[PDB]
Amino acid sequence: DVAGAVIDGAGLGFDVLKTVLEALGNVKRKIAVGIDNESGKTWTAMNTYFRSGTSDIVLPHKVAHGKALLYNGQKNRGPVATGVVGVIAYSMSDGNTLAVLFSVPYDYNWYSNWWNVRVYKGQKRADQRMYEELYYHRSPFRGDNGWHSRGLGYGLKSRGFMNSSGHAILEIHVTKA
Ligand SMILES: CCCCCC(=O)OC[C@H](COP(=O)(O)OCC[N+](C)(C)C)OC(=O)CCCCC
Ligand SMILES: CCCCCC(=O)OC[C@H](COP(=O)(O)OCC[N+](C)(C)C)OC(=O)CCCCC
Repeated sequence: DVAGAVIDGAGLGFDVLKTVLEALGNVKRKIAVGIDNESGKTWTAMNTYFRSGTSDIVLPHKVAHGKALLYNGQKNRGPVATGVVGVIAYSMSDGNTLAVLFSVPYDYNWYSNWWNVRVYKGQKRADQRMYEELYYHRSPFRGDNGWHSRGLGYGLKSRGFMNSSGHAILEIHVTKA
């Protein structure tokens, strides 16, 4: 149950993500991400894009049906405080791309937590344009400490939860529609 590892899908839950958060230690903005693949298809790491912050974790290479991937990120430790904001892309065995947005901002006087999930037709790389589409134009969800469900097309749907604070968790279950 460390970031960069793949666990039994059933084992993913809040406490696992809070354990991931806690290992990043004391930093004002960080996120632990859990994505449970019950899509009925194998995913293969494509990449992560960071609009703000970083991760030192390498995306788990393969996430089979029934596995969850664990991942994390944190703000930089430089002088110009940013948050942790980005997009993870996995290719699915159907030839399409699973994309996940997270946004844990620094200055909560102006911004709040957001996340999103979407399947892109075909192979697509996580990048600035994908972040923009996902943050500004694809009805992202609030990190409002509630669950949000959404049909993805392609025979798939998602159910996910993000909390509202600067120490963030994001848990997403991708299942069959
Ligand atoms: C305090 C007003 C916020 C102005 C908007 C902005 O771009 O600042 C937030 C920015 C990015 O903040 P971040 O929390 O990482 O993300 C804002 C959320 N997004 C990127 C999703 C819009 O953080 C900085 O660039 C620090 C200010 C520059 C000092 C030289
Ligand atoms: C007393 C402050 C009033 C509160 C400001 C506010 O409601 O924030 C709106 C917006 C936050 O909007 P955003 O994260 O872009 O919109 C959330 C909705 N989505 C995710 C769909 C784009 O922030 C800004 O762009 C301020 C720019 C500061 C420049 C100094």
